[PDB]
Amino acid sequence: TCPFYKKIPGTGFTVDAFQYGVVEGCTAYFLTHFHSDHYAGLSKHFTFPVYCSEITGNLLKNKLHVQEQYIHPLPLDTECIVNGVKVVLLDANHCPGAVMILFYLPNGTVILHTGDFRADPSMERSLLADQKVHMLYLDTTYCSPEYTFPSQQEVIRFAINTAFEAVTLNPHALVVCGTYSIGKEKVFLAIADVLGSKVGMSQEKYKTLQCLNIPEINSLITTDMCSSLVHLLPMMQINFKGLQSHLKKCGGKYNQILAFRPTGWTHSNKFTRIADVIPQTKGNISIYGIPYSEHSSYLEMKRFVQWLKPQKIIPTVNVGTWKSRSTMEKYFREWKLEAGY
Ligand code: NI
Repeated sequence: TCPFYKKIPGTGFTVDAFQYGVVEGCTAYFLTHFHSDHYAGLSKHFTFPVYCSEITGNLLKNKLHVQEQYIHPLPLDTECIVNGVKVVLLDANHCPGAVMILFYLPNGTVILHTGDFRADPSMERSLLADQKVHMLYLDTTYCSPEYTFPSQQEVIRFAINTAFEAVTLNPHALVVCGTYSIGKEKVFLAIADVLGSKVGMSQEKYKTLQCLNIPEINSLITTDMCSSLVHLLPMMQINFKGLQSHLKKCGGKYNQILAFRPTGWTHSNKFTRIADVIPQTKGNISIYGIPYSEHSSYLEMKRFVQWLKPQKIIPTVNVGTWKSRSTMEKYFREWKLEAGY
């Protein structure tokens, strides 16, 4: 049945709760972002209202074929009213169209649901700053001190340098980038831009990317694989057989692949700096696994919470095991003690 941590008390609302059937008491279903663990169960036959960002609404229409009468898109950073309750959508710094949700309850309680997010000090200057938050529903994916990762900017620098050097040395090398959901677009767009190429991809993926309000996107992506020296592939194909196979399909246009798998974390981060990352290589194929995270590091998360000072924290990730839960509660307490709330 729907877990408690997907229900907003004192409203008829749920968040990211589409795989339980009709939830008893729910009048409006919010969707934070277009990732399959969160939308799971939405389809063209869904007949209740769905409240979301404009980009997420483009995706439900065009990718899931949800009928339009049921899609309720809202602007960001704007006070809106849903079934009598003031709400605000905030940029989550996750994937395109991902939002955090502010609920202002009739009784005076204020609730922030982060969805999936990568905390950043820029959030400390939105509409969050203007009033107190009583309850925080927190994206705790990496809520343990071992999880340190570099800035997104440092990771893209590494990728752009590496790609530029490989193709300048061998103009017949192809760059391949793995993907399996929206998000991490800067990886493949930043590399394409340094090489003066478009990114070539499947028709399906191309459609997806046209949903995202990306400025100048027609100048950046294509379905013609021949014209382009950065290709996007299903992540599942980012290995030596999958890449040799793809190289065979290019018909002697290329003689080397450099591939990037943008992974979340990899325990190589507990020993190795970004400058000190190395590929797995076999013959004329090299694969780099790069720690491009769209979730908070442990330190980023801690700073955000110590700044916000919520009265109660409700974890939404890693809640399935008693040892995980108990470990997160002990950190929350350390954070509160350290800061005096
Ligand atoms: Ni996500």
